[PDB]
Amino acid sequence: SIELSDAVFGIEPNNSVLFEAINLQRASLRQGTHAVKNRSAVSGGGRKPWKQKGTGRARQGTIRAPQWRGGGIVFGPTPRSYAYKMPKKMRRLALRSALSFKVQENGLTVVDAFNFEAPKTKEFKNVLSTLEQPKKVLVVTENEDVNVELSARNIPGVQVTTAQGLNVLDITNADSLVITEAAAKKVEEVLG
Amino acid sequence: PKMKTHRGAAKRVKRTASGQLKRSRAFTSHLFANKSTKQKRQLRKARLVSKSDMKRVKQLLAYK
Amino acid sequence: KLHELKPAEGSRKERNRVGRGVATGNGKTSGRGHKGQKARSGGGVRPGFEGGQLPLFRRLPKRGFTNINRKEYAIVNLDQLNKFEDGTEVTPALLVESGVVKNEKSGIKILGNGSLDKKLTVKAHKFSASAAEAIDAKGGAHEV
Amino acid sequence: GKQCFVTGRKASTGNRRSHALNSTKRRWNANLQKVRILVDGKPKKVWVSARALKSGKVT
RNA sequence: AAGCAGUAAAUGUGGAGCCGUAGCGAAAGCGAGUCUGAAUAGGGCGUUUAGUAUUUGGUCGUAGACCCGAAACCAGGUGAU
RNA sequence: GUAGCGGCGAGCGAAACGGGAAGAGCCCAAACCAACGUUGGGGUUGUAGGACACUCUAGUUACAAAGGACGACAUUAGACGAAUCAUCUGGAAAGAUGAAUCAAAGAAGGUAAUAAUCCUGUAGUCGAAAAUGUUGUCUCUCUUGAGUGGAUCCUGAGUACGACGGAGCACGUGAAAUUCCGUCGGAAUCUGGGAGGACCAUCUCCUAAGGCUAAAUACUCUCUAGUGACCGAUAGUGAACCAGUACCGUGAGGGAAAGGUGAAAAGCACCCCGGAAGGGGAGUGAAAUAGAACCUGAAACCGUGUGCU
Repeated sequence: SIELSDAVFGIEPNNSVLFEAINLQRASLRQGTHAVKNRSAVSGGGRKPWKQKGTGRARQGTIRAPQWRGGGIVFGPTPRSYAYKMPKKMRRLALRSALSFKVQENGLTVVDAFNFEAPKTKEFKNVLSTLEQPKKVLVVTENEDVNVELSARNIPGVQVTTAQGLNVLDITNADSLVITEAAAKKVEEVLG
Repeated sequence: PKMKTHRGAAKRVKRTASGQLKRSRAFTSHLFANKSTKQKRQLRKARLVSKSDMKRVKQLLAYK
Repeated sequence: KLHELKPAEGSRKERNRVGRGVATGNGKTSGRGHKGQKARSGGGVRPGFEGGQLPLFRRLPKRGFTNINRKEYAIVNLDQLNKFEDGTEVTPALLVESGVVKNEKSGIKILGNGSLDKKLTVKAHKFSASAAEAIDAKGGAHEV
Repeated sequence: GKQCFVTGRKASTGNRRSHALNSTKRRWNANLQKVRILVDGKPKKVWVSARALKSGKVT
């Protein structure tokens, strides 16, 4: 019901490392897929509109220049990536800081197990009412459980994952944390 | 791509332990009958790149 | 807490933009000067260019050569041997897995920049004239 | 249709070098000669190289 | 690092590899010392010796490289209404 | 960006080890044994092979020789598919205010306004006359492997290589090995021949002058599903409109401008002025300063009236 470790759930959250961790996971989710045409990519515009001298017009060299209507982009978007790396030790510390931040708010509850024989969403919703949880809840499990994930994915604000598939975005987003008794010990040895 | 090293400059200097560069001397190829004995003897010693020339060729030797 | 994020103090700064008004100080000219080669788009002279005078590297002569059969060794002073047990046997195979030698280039050479503080038996390829003087003075015996 | 009948020797291309090392494209032709050789139906006039005609042959 | 397993998640594995802990000499080589020299006689460069990974900002290098503008050069084609 | 190359200037620029993806290897010429320049056997190489003398009960047409008969999954139309009723403001409810519901379905798009329960769909679960593709089975064809001696025999020639003139290897003829083309001269034969960066000796590792071979790699006209801290009508493909079309040139070629009434045409029956165009009433609609030169309607610019001057 209430057991502590003080080394994976009791440390003081390092907020300076938590910021970079959340910012790093938000940049890897975006695909660029944007581009524009330039002087050479636009269609046509090979000849010169008129000669250099012999009239009161401004000198030009092509009808697809930047200052022309409908021709040429100077510096636009290009297809690129936004992901970057971070030392391994800094990754584990940013994760232990999120788990401890929750226990500091009385937001961690350990349950016995799940005996869902078949997928029923209403039965899972009644379970969350007995524990008196907030509107957004993150459920953790030792290993994949199709019924536990099936009967819960449809409820709004409810997310279900595994012990080894946790990240700082889900822990920070969830208002409460619900983790199984046995699964809790597994997450302990992994974080060390 | 990575920057390329000035191969001509890598054949004339070496990097010391404190970040300096050791070089050779000039007026040492020929015409020794026009120079004094003291002048030629003291030219066999090495020197270091001056503080003004380092500001111009810093990146030229960034990999040495 | 995603609606209250706060970065560290002094870890982020905003980029400078030139050519966006006079109140910034980097407007029309943007910081290039007036009617020069360094003010044109495309760059200027190369790093080592001296404007026409002979470059320093051309003035200086070449020196030396390189050896194809250059052998290098990983030095280990008598100061890094204060962690093993008294009388233990130290071998290159151990030094590369204990944490003292990260990469054995062409063998381990033991130098004498310090005191041993223990009695050990060392096995290496080369010993400094002063490394063996102090290894055999604290007991034990070295070997190649 | 300019190549040896007994082999595949033909011409190639190269460079012409001067004292100053200037380059100019040129050709390297083969030593072709008209000869009448035995063919299964009857003899004919073909182009045969001088290298193949060495050491003896039938004509 | 590539790769492998993962939601195009960015986590877990992966220690070939790179930098640092020791310099000096063209080199053999020696080593908290080394080079020059008959000579630690003197002098030169070292023993000052904290580093390393990721990232915001400034500047430089290779790419058109802050934007617009030539007189020309070469290649393949179209034209004696 | 190391070795090295370079009017050693500007500049150019390796490989082998080590870590990975993938991963099988075979068929001929020759010696020889039988037939009158069809291929019939025999045989394929370095911890030396074969001919020649000698012990003697699986493979599959993607290389390795190739021609078919035989069961199951997918592709090209579809089908079924849970759960809502009132009140207030509206021209209209999905909004607000109350009470009920389904979820392995709260992805989306429509519907007179902002819908999990109104509509088409989604989760999930089913379906194929006939025609393609991928395969699995037996069928079908084709199929003798270890060979201890070892004197005599066999391998691929105007080739290997050298000189001269060129090119190519990171390497500009340089001390330039290794690889190619043209012209001439021209080797050896298992006690042989080639390489290890000129060249010689020793040692070590290989066996040229015949051929074939899947997988790990590159690319996208055009398909079927999807995705975006990408564009939103001077933007995005030149082209959201029937655009390579108006137009220009003898020709090869060059090349635009042009989206929006309303929820629903419900697109103003009828009267009046006028030759018409246009307009004033009436009527439609929530709104006609929403009447097709039709959402919103900025500035330049052009008019009328007026307080002070």
